[PDB]
Amino acid sequence: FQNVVIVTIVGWLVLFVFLPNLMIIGTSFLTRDDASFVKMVFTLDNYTRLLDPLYFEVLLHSLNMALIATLACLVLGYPFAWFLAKLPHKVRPLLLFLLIVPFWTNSLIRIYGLKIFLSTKGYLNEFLLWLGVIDTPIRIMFTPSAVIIGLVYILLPFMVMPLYSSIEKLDKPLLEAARDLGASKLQTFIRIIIPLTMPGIIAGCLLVMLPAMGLFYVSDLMGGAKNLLIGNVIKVQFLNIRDWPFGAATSITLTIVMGLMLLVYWRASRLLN
Amino acid sequence: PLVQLAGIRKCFDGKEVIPQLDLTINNGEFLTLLGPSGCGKTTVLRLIAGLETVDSGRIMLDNEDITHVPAENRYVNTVFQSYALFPHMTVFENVAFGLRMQKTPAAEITPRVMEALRMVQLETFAQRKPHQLSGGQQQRVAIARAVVNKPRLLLLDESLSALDYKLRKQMQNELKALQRKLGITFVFVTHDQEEALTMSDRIVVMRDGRIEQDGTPREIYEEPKNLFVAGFIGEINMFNATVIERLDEQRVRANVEGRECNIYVNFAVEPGQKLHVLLRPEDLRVEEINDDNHAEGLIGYVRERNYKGMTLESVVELENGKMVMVSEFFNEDDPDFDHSLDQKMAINWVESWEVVLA
Amino acid sequence: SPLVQLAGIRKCFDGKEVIPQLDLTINNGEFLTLLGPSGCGKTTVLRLIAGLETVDSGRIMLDNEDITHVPAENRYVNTVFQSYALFPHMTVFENVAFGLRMQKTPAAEITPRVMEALRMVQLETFAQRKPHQLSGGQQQRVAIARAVVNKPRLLLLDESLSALDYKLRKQMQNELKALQRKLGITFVFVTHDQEEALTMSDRIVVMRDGRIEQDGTPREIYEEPKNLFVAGFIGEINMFNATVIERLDEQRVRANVEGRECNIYVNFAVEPGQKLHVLLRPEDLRVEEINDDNHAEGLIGYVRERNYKGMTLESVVELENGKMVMVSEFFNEDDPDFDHSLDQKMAINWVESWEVVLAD
Amino acid sequence: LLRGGFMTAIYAYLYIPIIILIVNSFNSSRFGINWQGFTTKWYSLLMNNDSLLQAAQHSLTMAVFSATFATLIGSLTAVALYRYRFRGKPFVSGMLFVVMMSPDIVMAISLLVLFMLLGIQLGFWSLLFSHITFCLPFVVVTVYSRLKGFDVRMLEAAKDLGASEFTILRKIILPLAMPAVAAGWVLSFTLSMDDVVVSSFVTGPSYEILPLKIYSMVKVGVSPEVNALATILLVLSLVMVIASQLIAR
Repeated sequence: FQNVVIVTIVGWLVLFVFLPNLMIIGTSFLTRDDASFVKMVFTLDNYTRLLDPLYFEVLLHSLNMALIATLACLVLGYPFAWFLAKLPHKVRPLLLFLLIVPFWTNSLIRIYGLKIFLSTKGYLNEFLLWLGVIDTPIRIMFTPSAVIIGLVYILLPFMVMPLYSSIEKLDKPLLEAARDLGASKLQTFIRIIIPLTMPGIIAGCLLVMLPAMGLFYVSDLMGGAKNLLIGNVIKVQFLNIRDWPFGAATSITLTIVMGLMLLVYWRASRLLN
Repeated sequence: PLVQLAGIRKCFDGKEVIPQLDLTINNGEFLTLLGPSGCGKTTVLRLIAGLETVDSGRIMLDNEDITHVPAENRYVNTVFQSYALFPHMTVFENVAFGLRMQKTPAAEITPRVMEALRMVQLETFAQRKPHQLSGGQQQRVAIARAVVNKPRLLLLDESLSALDYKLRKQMQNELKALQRKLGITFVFVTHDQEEALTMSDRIVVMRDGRIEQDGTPREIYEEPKNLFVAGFIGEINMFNATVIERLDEQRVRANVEGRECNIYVNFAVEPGQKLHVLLRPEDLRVEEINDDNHAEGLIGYVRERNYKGMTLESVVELENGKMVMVSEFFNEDDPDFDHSLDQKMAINWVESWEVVLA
Repeated sequence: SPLVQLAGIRKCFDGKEVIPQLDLTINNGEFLTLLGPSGCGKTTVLRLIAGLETVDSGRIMLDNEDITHVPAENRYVNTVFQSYALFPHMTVFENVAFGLRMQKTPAAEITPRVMEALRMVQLETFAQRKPHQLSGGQQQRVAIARAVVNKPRLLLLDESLSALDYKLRKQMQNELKALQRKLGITFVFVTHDQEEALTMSDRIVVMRDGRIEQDGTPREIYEEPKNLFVAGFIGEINMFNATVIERLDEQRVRANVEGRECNIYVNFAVEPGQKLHVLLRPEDLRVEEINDDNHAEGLIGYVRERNYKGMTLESVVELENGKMVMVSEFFNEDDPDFDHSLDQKMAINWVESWEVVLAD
Repeated sequence: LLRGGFMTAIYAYLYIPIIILIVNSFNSSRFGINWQGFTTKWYSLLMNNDSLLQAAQHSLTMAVFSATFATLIGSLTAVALYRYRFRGKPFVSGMLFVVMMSPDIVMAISLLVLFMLLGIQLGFWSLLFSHITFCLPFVVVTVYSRLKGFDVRMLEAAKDLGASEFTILRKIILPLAMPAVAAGWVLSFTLSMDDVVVSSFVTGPSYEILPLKIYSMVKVGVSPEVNALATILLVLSLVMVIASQLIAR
């Protein structure tokens, strides 16, 4: 009873999470095979192909579209949590559950529905023209702008939940002390609230940025061929090209970003606690 | 005349907490507000500090109206019961926060902060986060943060509740000396009779947002105004007396707790009036009655002796069924008053050492 | 008759020996209190006695039965926690009856026992009321009632009345004393308060760093300490320095106490030039007022503080040397009111044979 | 007055795609761009469709099974962490926290290569393990956060009162954790039904699921039965969540 759960929970994570990742990291050392797809031959030919401008402009182009989505979520998410903590306690649980209910529909079906709504001849173009605000339909499809709209739409609920927990756990007399000492609201925001809730911001940025760099059906449906994400490239190299070692090399460029972000969470948390 | 509060009204969630309050605070004194838990003392403190606005009335500070002046422009600092201490700043920066926020030239900031820390004996802890200190050090840091801005009046909100019984006794004297050396008004809020009684020059007793009595500790302890105050502070004894007739301008004869003694009354009385006699436990004389001669005082009994070291207080249960709870001292003539259990006694007081109300 | 005998008990925790060695015996039918500073290891002893922890060595016997390795499910020992450790989803009735139901008590007897136990603590009305609707005093009453039902040989209290306010705590102190007299079993109490331990206990054991420092009656502890830690820990003391000149008689020794000569009472042998410790309590000092060269016998000092407590007046006198002496005076004698200034020069004496002289 | 406007705008942003699919379900136009009357032909076409119904059944079955197993394992792990004290608890907390903060494509590929190396056919079992594995951390966090709000010495007090380790679990710990387990069950159920990348990677052709069929059928053209299918699952999901709420209380 006492020891069974500890071994079992440790045995489950190791067998299913940590051990497969080390092979992925060690899968970029072998060569390419047309049979078992690998061969014991230490090589570094995979990496120099990353620096190719063809394969290097795509990586840079994906990061730009992922950062703007995270910032748009952060501009739209921190204020959203602030108004929720200033509401009666009897309505807070209901409103949180009303943010997860769109999830009862599959993610791939929600994007297709968004495509018809924003189409050129669809709504928001007939209605926006019918009540004169514009003179010609606004075309956003198959543009980098269209991709940003999709990333925000899917991943917005993943940022509100971490911020609400951090905001709700603040000490009310702590914020009140600055007002007495002589700090205004603007001054109170920059020098007290933000440093205290930094671990919440960092955690929320991790749950919206990294998943946004692997969603390939958003680019397939709304981006076109020129606007591709790392998720589209890796899927092709594994299921169609069947070049596993190169796909593993592309994935580490995404894991490296994880390591940089984790250090900031620990040092921001250690400085506060 | 420092702070004048005129006709202040306050409503909270539709419930009135401050019906109508008129209070004047002089300059350069230590004032303590006393009352039971949750009686609007915190509301009054927050109103003076500026975190809330009145629903009616006027507030005057130094003959300048500050009724609607925001919390940013007042020269009053407060030390909180939560010991607000920003956790991501060192002690130096914690003290210097107020100076930096007021746009002070940087050549004077360091000396002022360092002198303020030296005032409260915190020289060594210049750079230590507010999680490496003890409770007393936190108290000192909060006081130094409040008083570094040179305020015109310092507000304390239940300051030393969470510490032990010895550091508490040290810092009571430390605060009284800091107040005397600085020379500014101190306003203190506590639920303890000992601190308010032993630390103040004037005490205001509050109850449901109304002032019961305001005066020096001697007056409040010796000359209460009603039965609530006489019993809220210290320990009191309630004797029911019925006046029979008047002997002279000061003495009257009555039936107190089934017996007939002469009590001192300095106001007009008429026969048949029901009276109240109040007595402190130390204001009571007791003698054993081992022999059959039981007389000279209320009879009572002994139900429980709780000795305390320097003194010994014993509770006497009369024939009617009321506890009396006497207290005695250890003198040269009385080295030890060792009483047995269920032993008959005799109850007496000291002439003219009593207070009678109506 | 001894009831519990702790023989050669040793305890180690995380490589730090919290309890080096403890030998102790508890008699049957008394109120015992363990006193010491916060963090000395009283709670560890309490848990060890209850059975929630094991010793690295030694033996514990209860009524001539070794219960050192008997699990904490058959011992007749119950403990009351400070936060009341009450189950919130059950009722008061079920809270009380939990122990009975788990011991397979027949159903026809459970209800009367529960009802009488609640009546013994005056909680008749609140049988079917959930927790979180009860005040702190009610929660202590519920915890005591729950512990008492199983008829234990040892009821263990763990800082029971720390969270309550003043008047309710003072009332419940007498209530617990009366309840202990009514039941007839040994009560063991752990506390940090001085007057709280002094008020109720018929026997006090003071522990420091795992060792027992003193053990005896409250009078025996307040008046004859064996060393400075116990004397200063309980009550208030005035530490005085003295140098022995010569011995006068069988109970008087010439001495130089705090800068002047004085005759003190010493029973044990002493040699000239020796250093002794003179311990006095604030109420033991006799102090007059030197206004204009009047009653100038004794030490000379100045008043730096004065405290009015309503029933007595406490005074902090500063000697010429620089030592702070605490003096307490009472109004009960025939001086109704009096009050001192903040720079008066004052004289200090004391009544003979009321000293406590400590060597070394 | 301006506070409610911001709150409504975000909700309108998150619900308009949903509103479009229900109305387009009752539309008569095949493309669905405009409104050309009311009809119910799409419902009838969906009821006679077999592959779509099989895919929906498979998705629902996977969601139910994965939610039950994830809830059970996570609740047990959280109780173990709460009840016991040891040196490695922060370490275990870090493993769960890190595995939650993980990209989906990397997890998908790791399980893909793991299943390919061992030699296990891709299908029911592999998908089940993947969904439980990425559903565990949320359940653990929810139940542990609920449990940490109660005193832990309560268990020892019950122990002094005469309770075995097995009896404390059923009589005490469980009734205080039932709303968290049920809440962790609904949360696990929702995640296992909106995940696309792992399912699209770690599956085969023996077990066909709903995302893959719709993804294959989108390129040629999506008939409104999918619009009809989306609204059927929503009503069926609105009654499963309310059943969980009723049972726990």
